[PDB]
Amino acid sequence: QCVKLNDGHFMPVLGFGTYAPPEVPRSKALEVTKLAIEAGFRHIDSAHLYNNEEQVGLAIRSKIADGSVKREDIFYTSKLWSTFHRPELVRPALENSLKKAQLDYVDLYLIHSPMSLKPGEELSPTDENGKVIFDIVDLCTTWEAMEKCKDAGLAKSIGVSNFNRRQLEMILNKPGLKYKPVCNQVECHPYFNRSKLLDFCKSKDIVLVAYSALGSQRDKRWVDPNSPVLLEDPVLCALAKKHKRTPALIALRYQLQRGVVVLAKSYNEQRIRQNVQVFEFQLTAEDMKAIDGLDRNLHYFNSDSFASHPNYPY
Ligand SMILES: NC(=O)c1ccc[n+]([C@@H]2O[C@H](COP(=O)([O-])OP(=O)(O)OC[C@H]3O[C@@H](n4cnc5c(N)ncnc54)[C@H](OP(=O)(O)O)[C@@H]3O)[C@@H](O)[C@H]2O)c1
Ligand SMILES: COc1cccc(NC(=O)c2ccccc2OCc2c(C)noc2C)c1
Repeated sequence: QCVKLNDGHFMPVLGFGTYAPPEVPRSKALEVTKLAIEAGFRHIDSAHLYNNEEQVGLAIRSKIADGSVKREDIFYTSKLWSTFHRPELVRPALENSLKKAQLDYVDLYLIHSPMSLKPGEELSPTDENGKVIFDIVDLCTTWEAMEKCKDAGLAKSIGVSNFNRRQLEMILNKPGLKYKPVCNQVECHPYFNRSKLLDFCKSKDIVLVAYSALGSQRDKRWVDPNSPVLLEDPVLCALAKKHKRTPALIALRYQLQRGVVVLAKSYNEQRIRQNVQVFEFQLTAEDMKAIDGLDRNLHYFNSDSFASHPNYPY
């Protein structure tokens, strides 16, 4: 069950989110990625930021060795972190990711964020006052380096993440653009449904990939605890009983029926296996409008620190 991208490649519409907080041991990412493939996941979403690409790569490698899957069956995504936006840093960053995951190519390589940060191996460079150090980079030059990564065959497709309409247009209107972004991976859920950005992306044949589709991990570092818990929403819960499903399954099915590729993170075997049941049932057009009405313009990631960044997408 895939969507054809604007470069001709195919992307499975349900993806496994691999991020876990640093308090979760790295061995779990290896275990649960195997479980995800066992359950039927084929789209696997990782990033240099996540400090798990070696474990995710080991799991893919293990499921190829036991004959469960072939490399051609797995859609693996990595992401260029914001400290490597400068063009000369892009290809070595991808090559590092490939070496850690022990893969010859990624199916998808993304610009993780438009907010460039100070170049270096430090993921969160902070000044003497503990403030994240920004960098200024022409993201069109970053994209040019991404296009060369596709030409070199190190990435089958290239796309962006956390871009707004204006930043997307910056790429689409770039003189001599060779490859359009195949996708824009953004926070998207019934409380933040991105209908405006989704309509724009559809008009440009760019796939919207939804993260925090299940309402985020509510990490204490970025999520206000008083924010609403998505999966406790009464409309989601009432729809779950109607269909004899779970609120999470409603949230995932919501995205599939509106043309959105949806990610789902779980480090729990039974919830991993439950999430692939999204293909078993179907919401009515009335159910969809009911979920459409839940929009709160609530993004679970906030930071007034990044609000000052020139490229802050919100
Ligand atoms: N490009 C970006 O900037 C960006 C940002 C954030 C995330 N992402 C990616 O998107 C992926 C998912 O987003 P997310 O990290 O915010 O997590 P999420 O998909 O919104 O899931 C949130 C929580 O829901 C739980 N869950 C999973 N299945 C469930 C089910 N059937 N019933 C009840 N609860 C369930 C999970 O807890 P359990 O683990 O206990 O099951 C999970 O922690 C991430 O892993 C990451 O790959 C990308
Ligand atoms: C070095 O640390 C940085 C620097 C910048 C941004 C972040 N972002 C986050 O911590 C984060 C945490 C949880 C969910 C989503 C998150 O960010 C999504 C996002 C948006 C929107 N724009 O860029 C990104 C990335 C972390």
